[PDB]
Amino acid sequence: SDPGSPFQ
Amino acid sequence: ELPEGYEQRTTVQGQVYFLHTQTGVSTWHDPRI
Repeated sequence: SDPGSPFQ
Repeated sequence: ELPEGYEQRTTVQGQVYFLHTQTGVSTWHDPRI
């Protein structure tokens, strides 16, 4: 139910 | 426009990211590029 965010 | 299987999500993080979860893709680069 939760996708991962991109690290910038 | 992306190829099939890419979820284009817009998070409150303020950044766009491409989700192709077969393998679990979370990428900054448009996979069409």
